Amino acid sequence: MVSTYDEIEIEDMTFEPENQMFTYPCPCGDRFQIYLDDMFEGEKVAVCPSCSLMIDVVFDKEDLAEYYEEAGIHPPEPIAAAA
Ligand SMILES: [Zn+2]
Repeated sequence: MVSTYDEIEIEDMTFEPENQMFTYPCPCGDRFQIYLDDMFEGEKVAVCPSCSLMIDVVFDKEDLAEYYEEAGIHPPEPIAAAA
């Protein structure tokens, strides 16, 4: 929270149904990518891999868990089914 230009929202971001990640065409002219696993560890201040602009994207932490069921990706650790 030292250097920031703008703030983006998860709701106003695209979804990448391939490896559980989000995308957002950075104003610089590139595509700002962000993985759900990375952001899970408190990652809001991401650095663009083109212009290196500091942005603070906010997340609700809702779709982060729901998307896991929507996407057909193979997450780490075994899955035990018990009820
Ligand atoms: Zn950029």
